[PDB]
Amino acid sequence: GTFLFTSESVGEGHPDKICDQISDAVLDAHLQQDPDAKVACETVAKTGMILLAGEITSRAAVDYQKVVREAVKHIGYDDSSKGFDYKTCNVLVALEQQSPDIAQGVHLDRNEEDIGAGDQGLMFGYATDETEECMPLTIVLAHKLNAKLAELRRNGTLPWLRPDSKTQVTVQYMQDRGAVLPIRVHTIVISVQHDEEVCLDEMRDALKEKVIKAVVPAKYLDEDTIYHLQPSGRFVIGGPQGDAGLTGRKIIVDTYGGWGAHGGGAFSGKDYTKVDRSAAYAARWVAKSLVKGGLCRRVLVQVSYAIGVSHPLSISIFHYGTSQKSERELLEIVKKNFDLRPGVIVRDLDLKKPIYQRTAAYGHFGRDSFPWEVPKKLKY
Ligand SMILES: C[S@@+](CC[C@H](N)C(=O)[O-])C[C@H]1O[C@@H](n2cnc3c(N)ncnc32)[C@H](O)[C@@H]1O
Ligand SMILES: O=c1oc2cc(O)ccc2s1
Repeated sequence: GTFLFTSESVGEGHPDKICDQISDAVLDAHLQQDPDAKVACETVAKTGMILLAGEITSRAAVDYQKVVREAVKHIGYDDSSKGFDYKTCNVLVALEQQSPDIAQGVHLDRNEEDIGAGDQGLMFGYATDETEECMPLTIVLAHKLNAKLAELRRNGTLPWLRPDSKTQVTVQYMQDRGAVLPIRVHTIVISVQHDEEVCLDEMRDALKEKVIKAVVPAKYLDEDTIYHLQPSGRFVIGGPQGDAGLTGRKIIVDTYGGWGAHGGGAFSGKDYTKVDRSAAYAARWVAKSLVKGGLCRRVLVQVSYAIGVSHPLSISIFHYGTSQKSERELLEIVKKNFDLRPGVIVRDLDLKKPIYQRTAAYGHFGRDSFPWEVPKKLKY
């Protein structure tokens, strides 16, 4: 009855995550001045370069050089010794206005509640009762290991740490009538960029004693737990110098770590009219409301849209057998309690607020009581 499941996470300085954070820093800069800004900002990072490419129609006056460099400074890339420096990197901008064909089909002359979806697509929401925050334990632990590395880098405990990191956690679970119960951590991988002076043995000892032990409860660790710590043996070259980064290349880290399902849409750099973000946040809100409301222990929600059409084209609820109610009854409860038009989701989840850079590392779900993490009281 037992099985293994693995999830990964990455740190703030992983090059794809740098791009997500810059794309959301650009979105927030626009929203601070123009709450109705139409933003579709992609970021690319490679050695010495941040390129912004995409489409923005906004009344805001944004200094892209300052926004980008301040985001890179926050991450910690502040010297050529680390492979990247916010003060001296190249910031290239290839931003145009939003296509007038998209604008006319989606939002021009439309009542806000009746704005069309900004694109077609499918999106999923997922929730599981295995943690209080209703997230899979594998991805929660993977994110916490990266957050711990950033904390020890920033407080000077492990001054040899650099911002680029990856983690991976494999948990052994038991099945329980469709729900899943974590038993133990089977394997942990940690890879983190480091300075040229620290030895491999010091790093491996610190990753076990100051990182893993400070994050994973001992009840999940045993003599058989496998540790792959700095498995490549050397990671001095990192950040965009070691690997090109792009916005929207960590969409599973951003969501459920392989659990549930994904429709393919990236979140970062997009305003609420892009249902890839707003409907995915609403779908998480629905899933978490069903679990916290005691209707099921685990649930997958699918929604889909057509460009220019406000209402979803389809809504589906899958409860893995963890509810006494049928999936059709859960679907009727969802339809009676939620309005998944983007122009209504924006009001319910306050999606014009400039809080998006905060979502762009450590996952968009299970953290900080964001509006989509506060369950809705269901009437039925
Ligand atoms: C291994 S690289 C991807 C493959 C790479 N583009 C290549 O040319 O082979 C992917 C991610 O792994 C991490 N990474 C980079 N250099 C690494 C190293 N020496 N050891 C371990 N992980 C590393 C970084 O987080 C990087 O973004
Ligand atoms: O410190 C952290 O705590 C959590 C909790 C989560 O549920 C997900 C991600 C993180 S990163």
